[PDB]
Amino acid sequence: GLVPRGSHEVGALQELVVQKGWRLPEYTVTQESGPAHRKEFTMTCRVERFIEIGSGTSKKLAKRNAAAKMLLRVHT
RNA sequence: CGCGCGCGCG
RNA sequence: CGCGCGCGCG
Repeated sequence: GLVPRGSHEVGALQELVVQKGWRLPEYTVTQESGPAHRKEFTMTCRVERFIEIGSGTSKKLAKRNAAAKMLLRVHT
């Protein structure tokens, strides 16, 4: 849904996992639905033992929502 | 963030 | 004309 205004989800996760001594997350598009004029995307984020998904009206939004979810997973 | 070219839509 | 997608660049 929403990421905090002016926060950098993908870069923050990348920087966090580097400091935990983990390899960089892997992002893959794992779903696309709807017509070409109202598309929705799902990105999967994988790092260490975790797998979290994010979705959005664009791939960039989907990926940012995937990173946010992963940040929540790793920090909690 | 902004722009070009190409594609698909509406 | 927009939303999106691909490529590319600042």
